[PDB]
Amino acid sequence: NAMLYPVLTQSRLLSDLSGVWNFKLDNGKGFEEKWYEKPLKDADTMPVPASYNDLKEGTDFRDHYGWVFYQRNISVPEYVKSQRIVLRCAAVTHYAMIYLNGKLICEHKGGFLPFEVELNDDLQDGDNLLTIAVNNVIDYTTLPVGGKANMSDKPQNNPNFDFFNYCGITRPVKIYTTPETYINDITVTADIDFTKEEPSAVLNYNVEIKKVELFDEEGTKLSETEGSEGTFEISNVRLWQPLNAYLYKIKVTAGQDVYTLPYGVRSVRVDGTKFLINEKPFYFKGYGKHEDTFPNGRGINLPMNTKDISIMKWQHANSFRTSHYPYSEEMMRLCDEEGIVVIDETTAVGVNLQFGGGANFGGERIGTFDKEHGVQTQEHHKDVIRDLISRDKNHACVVMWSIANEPDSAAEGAYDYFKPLYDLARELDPQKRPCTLVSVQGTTADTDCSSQLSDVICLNRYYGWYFGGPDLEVSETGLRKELSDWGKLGKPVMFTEYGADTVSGLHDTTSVMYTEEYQVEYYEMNNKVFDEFDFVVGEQAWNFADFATSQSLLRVQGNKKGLFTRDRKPKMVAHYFRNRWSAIPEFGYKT
Amino acid sequence: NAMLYPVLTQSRLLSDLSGVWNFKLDNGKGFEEKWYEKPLKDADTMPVPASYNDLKEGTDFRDHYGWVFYQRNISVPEYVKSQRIVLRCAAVTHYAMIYLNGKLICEHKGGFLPFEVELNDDLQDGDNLLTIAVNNVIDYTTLPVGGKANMSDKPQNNPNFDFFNYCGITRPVKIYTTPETYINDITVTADIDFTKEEPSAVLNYNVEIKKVELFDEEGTKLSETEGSEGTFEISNVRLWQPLNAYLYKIKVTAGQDVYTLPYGVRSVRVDGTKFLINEKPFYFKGYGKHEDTFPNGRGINLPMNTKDISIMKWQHANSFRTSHYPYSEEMMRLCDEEGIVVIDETTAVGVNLQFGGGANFGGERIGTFDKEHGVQTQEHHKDVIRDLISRDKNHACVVMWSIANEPDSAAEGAYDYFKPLYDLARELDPQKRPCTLVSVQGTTADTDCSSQLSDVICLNRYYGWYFGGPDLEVSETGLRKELSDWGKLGKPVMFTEYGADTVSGLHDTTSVMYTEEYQVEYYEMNNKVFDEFDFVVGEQAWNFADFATSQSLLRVQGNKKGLFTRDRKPKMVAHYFRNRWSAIPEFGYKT
Amino acid sequence: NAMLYPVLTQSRLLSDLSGVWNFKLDNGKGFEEKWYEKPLKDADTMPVPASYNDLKEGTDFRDHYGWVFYQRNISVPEYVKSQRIVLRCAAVTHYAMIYLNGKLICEHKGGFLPFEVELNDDLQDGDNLLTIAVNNVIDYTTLPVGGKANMSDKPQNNPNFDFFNYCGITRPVKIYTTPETYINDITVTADIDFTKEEPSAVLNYNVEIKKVELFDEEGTKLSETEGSEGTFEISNVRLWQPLNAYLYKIKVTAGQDVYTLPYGVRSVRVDGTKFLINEKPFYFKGYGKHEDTFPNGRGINLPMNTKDISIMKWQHANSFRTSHYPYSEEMMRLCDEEGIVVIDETTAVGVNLQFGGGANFGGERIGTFDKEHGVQTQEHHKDVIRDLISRDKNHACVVMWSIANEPDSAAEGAYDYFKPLYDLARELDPQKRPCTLVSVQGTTADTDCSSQLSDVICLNRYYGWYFGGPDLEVSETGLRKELSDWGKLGKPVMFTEYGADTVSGLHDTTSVMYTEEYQVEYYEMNNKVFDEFDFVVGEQAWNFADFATSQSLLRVQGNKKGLFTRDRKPKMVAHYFRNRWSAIPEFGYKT
Ligand SMILES: O=C(O)[C@H]1O[C@@H](N2CCN(C3=Nc4ccccc4Sc4ccccc43)CC2)[C@H](O)[C@@H](O)[C@@H]1O
Ligand SMILES: O=C(O)[C@H]1O[C@@H](N2CCN(C3=Nc4ccccc4Sc4ccccc43)CC2)[C@H](O)[C@@H](O)[C@@H]1O
Ligand SMILES: O=C(O)[C@H]1O[C@@H](N2CCN(C3=Nc4ccccc4Sc4ccccc43)CC2)[C@H](O)[C@@H](O)[C@@H]1O
Repeated sequence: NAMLYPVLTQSRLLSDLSGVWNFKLDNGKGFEEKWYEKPLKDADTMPVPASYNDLKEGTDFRDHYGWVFYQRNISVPEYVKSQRIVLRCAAVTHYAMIYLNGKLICEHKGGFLPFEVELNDDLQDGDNLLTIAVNNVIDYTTLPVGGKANMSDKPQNNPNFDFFNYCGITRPVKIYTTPETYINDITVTADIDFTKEEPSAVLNYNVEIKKVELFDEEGTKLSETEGSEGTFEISNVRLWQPLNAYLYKIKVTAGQDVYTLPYGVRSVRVDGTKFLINEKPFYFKGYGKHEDTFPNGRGINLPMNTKDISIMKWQHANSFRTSHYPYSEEMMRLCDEEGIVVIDETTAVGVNLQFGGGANFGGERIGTFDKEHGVQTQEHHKDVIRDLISRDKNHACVVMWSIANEPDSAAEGAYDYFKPLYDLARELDPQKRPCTLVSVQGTTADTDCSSQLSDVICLNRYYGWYFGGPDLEVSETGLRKELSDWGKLGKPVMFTEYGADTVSGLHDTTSVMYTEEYQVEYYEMNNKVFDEFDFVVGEQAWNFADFATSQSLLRVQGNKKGLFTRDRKPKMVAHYFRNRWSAIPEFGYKT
Repeated sequence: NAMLYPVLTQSRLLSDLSGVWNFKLDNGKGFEEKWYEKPLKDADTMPVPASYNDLKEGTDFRDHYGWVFYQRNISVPEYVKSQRIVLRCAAVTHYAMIYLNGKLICEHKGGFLPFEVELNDDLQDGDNLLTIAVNNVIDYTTLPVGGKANMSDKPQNNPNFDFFNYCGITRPVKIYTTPETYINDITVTADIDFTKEEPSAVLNYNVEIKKVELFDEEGTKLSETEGSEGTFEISNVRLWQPLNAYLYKIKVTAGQDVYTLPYGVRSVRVDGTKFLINEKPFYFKGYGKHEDTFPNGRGINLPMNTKDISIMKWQHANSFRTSHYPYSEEMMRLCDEEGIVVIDETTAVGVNLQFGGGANFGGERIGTFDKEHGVQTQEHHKDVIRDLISRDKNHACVVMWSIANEPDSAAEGAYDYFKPLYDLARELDPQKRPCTLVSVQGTTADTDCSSQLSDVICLNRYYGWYFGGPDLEVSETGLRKELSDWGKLGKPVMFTEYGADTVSGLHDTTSVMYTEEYQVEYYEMNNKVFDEFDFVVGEQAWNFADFATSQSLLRVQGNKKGLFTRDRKPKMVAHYFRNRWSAIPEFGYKT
Repeated sequence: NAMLYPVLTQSRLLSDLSGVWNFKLDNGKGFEEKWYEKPLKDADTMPVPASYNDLKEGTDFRDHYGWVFYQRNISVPEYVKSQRIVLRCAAVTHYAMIYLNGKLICEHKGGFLPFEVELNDDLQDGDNLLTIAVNNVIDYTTLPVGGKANMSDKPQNNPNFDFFNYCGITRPVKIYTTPETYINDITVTADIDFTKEEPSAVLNYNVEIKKVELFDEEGTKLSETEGSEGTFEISNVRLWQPLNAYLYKIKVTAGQDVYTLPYGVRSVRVDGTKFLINEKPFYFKGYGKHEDTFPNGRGINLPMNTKDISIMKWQHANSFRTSHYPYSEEMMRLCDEEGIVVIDETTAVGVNLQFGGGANFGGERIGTFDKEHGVQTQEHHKDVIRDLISRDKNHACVVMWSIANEPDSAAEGAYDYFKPLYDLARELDPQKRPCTLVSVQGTTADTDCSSQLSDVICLNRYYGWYFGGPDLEVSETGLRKELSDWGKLGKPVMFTEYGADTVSGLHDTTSVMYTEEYQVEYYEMNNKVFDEFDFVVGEQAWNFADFATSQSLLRVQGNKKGLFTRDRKPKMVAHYFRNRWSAIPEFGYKT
């Protein structure tokens, strides 16, 4: 349910278990021989946190099918078993199974959101053998979704999505402590009064448990209130803004336990064809990104996180989307301090069995939401919407939720699949932030169950690449026509993906596809049409940087639609966008 | 003096402070306004650990001169002030100044070796403001050495060495605990009896403090001895080998404190023209490397550390040198588990004022060891040899010490400068491992104070690049002649650097410098001559991968002598070496 | 003396001998064995026209020293010996020696200008063995100048200039015919009357020999005059313009011989700080180029010539300079039709013994114009100014003459060396077009013998590369100061070279030298200062495209200062200039 970001507290420790662990690829005989009971024989080395896929050589290791075993000796002091000892796994991709001294203690499905387990009971005295087994198999029951081919009898994951299936202990595995009665969750909303020309705010609060002090940026304490629930009143409040963050601090002392949380006071609501942040008409400038670096894979990369942010501010972007899964907690906290607008997105990519040849049962092609042969994820999909919104509910950076990336949202079953999730999203988000789903090419205003369920229309369109390339003038005609029609909903339309594979170094004065000149022309065509429609409130390119995918004829050593290379070096287009975004403000570009 | 690697212990905590800290570049008014007393106003963000140089945009930030301020709120629990609270800085580059709540508590010179401070006294109750200031200025008093030009009035570091002056909190800043009477140091040597065809060993031990148990790889406990000093006897001992490591474990319980250490039992001594590991004739296959990745700078990179090791084993290398500074503790422990031969090297690069135009006092060119105007580092140089050997004395991977890289070792003052350091190196190394210094081009057997002080001759030669390029046949003649002469010392000769700048992607059937074909021909010429001399016991290419340097006409976006690119992608030469090293064994290549 | 471009004529044939000839590298015994008498034994193949250097593999072939032998069987019909049979060598680099059936018939020094020989006498009946020997040795007697090192006993050319010493039959070797009394030369000037708002012109003419008809573009015949000398009067004349050429045709029928010549009527004179084409204030937009393509070397490349022109018009350039030698006749005729302003430049590069360490006779460093040990080229230098101006005197494209590229023009002897050449240049150019010399970095207004001899000041400056790089702000200060001072001559100043080596593909958001971002910043800095001075009338970047040079540490597989790669693919800077030159007109940018 509730996962608070572990951070050093007068009440709580925090011991990062990150390092080189023992590691062994599982064969068929891994569990049969209960490798978790005894130290791993003939073991290899593996850093944690990290995707393991690129950290050893050979295709058989990169493309491994199934389980791997991590193992590390753990040891707490007796003088601290007094407090309760929690194990927090920031993320294990995809499915984890945690053993201690040989006994199962936790299982988790879902490889991109945190989970924890309590250790006091089975935590012995001395060096205990911690073993985490990680499974990477994807299918019709996982988010993301594994298919049966590219989007031999040798078992083989086949992603129904266009990124590499990086797995392992993606994010840090820490340990922290907690008074036996402790702060378990905290929720903070903000009603802002833009009536006073010098606006002020009142901050609802509540603390779940099983004394509240407010400070400003510099540590200036300002007010205090007692108890579980209550309120705060701030006048001349410093509003969190895009590219101009301000974080108040919040100290919740309750019993022998105290936790601090940064918070930004910020308004967001949609109003006709206008996305309004602090009651001003916003325009998204940014991109769809990945957690993808070398050689960490999906592994958390704090230096790259900061370098990416620096490149955004250098480029005059203001937002990105957590395509196609929730990002690290550290990244979220970082865009809080840095003032980056996030579109927080779930792991629900590949809910769409039209990709490739799909799957044919009884010779008949199976539809996405066929209830016997199609996707079997809505239960898991709901837990994801639950854990995600619980984890990130307080981040001022989060301005909206993306429930799915390119689902078969114009097919039979789609509305009935997505309605309970949209409902759960608006039910659980204390700030009632707008929800959306990113619509695959092919859908229309009429046919897209997004046209009703979603507060904002988010399109992934590829006119001038997949559709119309290399003829950019013909493709522009296509883009205007489809874009016009979307205006008939009187909702905000924004593009969450559009791009063109571009191999850094390829050029021609008379451009062809894959060259840097073509990439720039492609975006000039699209951006020209975007500017013609005052209900278009955002442009986010795909992708921020080149990233790794499964191999196919259509993937030139990964996805090459980045504006920057995988090591964040600009392509010519990166300087095109920097110059365009320099003349487009965060607020009032449309009005 | 003694720095043991902090790791979770039944007796000791370990709380990694790594994360995004507050950060501010210092102007002239930083200390005058005592920024350490109050939280940093108008502050920026910066991950730790990491070099800060590449993590924000703009030359003024990359090329910053002077101080920067890191700042993080810290907080321990009262239920633990019982134990002593230590702050361990794995490395701060170059000069650190640690404040707590506004009061100085530690200073350190030397940016590549660990130091600690005790916190109990000034560690208050609640959230304490931790501030670390970092200085990057280099000169004639620092190791490495800063010069006065490339190797305006605007203050400017000018490295007297060919890598970029990456600074910041390079390595992790952790906190661990310790019973008020604790294990402060541990030393373990090994006398091995190769008389028994099934060799066995006795392991001297000693514990400095202010119960010893032995286990094997799997945790099998084998023996026990009590007290500070003592011994162990192992028969049919499993010897740590190159590319075939075996680590025993060692559990030292003393009082309420217990620490475990991995140890590999291994022999090393030189014998005429033979470098002998476990009394067998070794041959170094590997490279000189850097701690250099993007965007971490010199910052510790555990995933790359493991990926590098995988590439070595893939390439059939067996060794590298910590050019030109001690590497992270984690890396050292890793080559212990992985069986990689290390040449542990100090920060003593640029002890050589002949680089560039040098410096001219009174119009006369200043010699390196001029006692009034030359280098002023021998005092610091000794502390480095002290801290380094103390830190890494137990690593089986360490096979030798490099006291300096390319000092002016054929100049007046050189012997008198290096003798006390060589002496201190052999005095302090409990295993009496061979010592050397890496000799710059130009020195001869006759003129090099290395010919007497050093157990092994380590050459950085560039015949076919700087010297003779592009004429490889003329250059080969030069290399044979100089290499012949070195054979007259009857000592082991090995090359620690040789290479050719190569821009990945450049090619010609008829090669020119900077192409991949030239790089391969260059190494074919050199390697041919190396094979002609049975006293040559090692080949280590410069460099393992492309890395960043200061800008100059001669540096094509860094140093391009890597066999791999900065993101570890092979150049054609990498496959040349893989194929050559496949047919060269670790032992008996020479005999 | 006079070389008219051979073209099919009712009076004259033209048989192109271009093809695969026999070819043999000369060893020491080539002439001793009179290989020219008998067909080449053990011969190789070689296309003509072409530089031979890159057309076979191996450094010994590329870096060959001395002579090579071309050989082709020739054969004319008897029914045509009636007319006189001429052999025209468009260019042989450097020194040629033409044999026929074994007998010497011609010698030529100078590898970039046409020469001919008459064949009737020694032209037998049947298949005659034509043999051309080509020498590539350069030294203090050749233009360009060969030095004694980079700018073993094994003989070796060492260019005193920064391009590769490509040699062979660079340009076509044709045969044409001629009535025994024939048109040998033609000269046409134009006095233009800009008094009439609808300007008109009178065209002086003269024909040297040993009927004149005028047509317009479409073949419209307009007027006629008889005899050797005479005149033409044209009203409402269509003026040849930059980027808007108009070529009249001219049919000179004299006896049994008739030749046609295209001509553009165009005015050029300098007036204070103004370069005036057709009495309007011109501004050069373009570059310094090379005749350099793969694999032709310096060999003529008509398709690239046209592709280059297309790229100029695409980029909005209007001019280039024939750095550093006269280009092909075909190229000149092409910029006539295309309206490209040419700066016609001689082979006089490397008249400057300060490059490198120079040469030291008697231990004393030899000055450039030292009359016993220095350059010995002024005699040859005059013949070059003679042949060049004779060849290209009628090309409307030629707007100016460059007598030398970067001579030691601020040294003792310089004025006395250049005065007789400047004089000869103005004496021989019927149109009295302005003359200049391109000034190496280091010279000033005061010290440059160009400040007096030259009508226009042409600078090769590298502030922000060689001088000041990577500090572009410091370098800009330097450039303004030197540029200011040049304004004190009240003459037109233009830059004929400025640039920065840039390896296509290298990038950083925070730029370093050799990246594409640095190249663009470099030109932004320079171009900013150029715009501050209304006496600056031209910007020509070095270079149009990457080109081949001798190997050295400072040459990353050739010269990388091109805006385009060697295969004419744009670097990012090419699009920077295209966008800047789009807003700068050909006329009136300054006024
Ligand atoms: O274009 C992109 O790279 C991004 O856009 C979207 N895909 C969704 C699917 N479709 C096409 N893609 C793929 C993807 C993987 C392998 C092969 C293809 S063949 C193809 C052929 C014609 C038209 C379309 C496709 C559109 C692109 C995803 O949301 C995002 O994951 C992906 O990265
Ligand atoms: O060649 C390498 O890249 C490595 O080898 C060694 N240097 C030592 C010095 N010298 C030359 N170098 C440099 C280095 C930096 C800037 C400029 C130069 S100009 C030069 C010109 C002619 C001969 C030699 C040089 C040899 C190389 C160092 O030990 C190691 O730090 C360095 O990385
Ligand atoms: O920069 C360019 O590439 C062009 O500009 C001009 N040279 C003239 C000489 N000098 C430098 N050059 C060279 C050239 C060849 C080899 C090595 C060098 S080291 C150097 C070091 C510091 C300052 C200058 C130089 C200026 C550049 C020529 O006119 C043109 O031939 C050449 O191509």
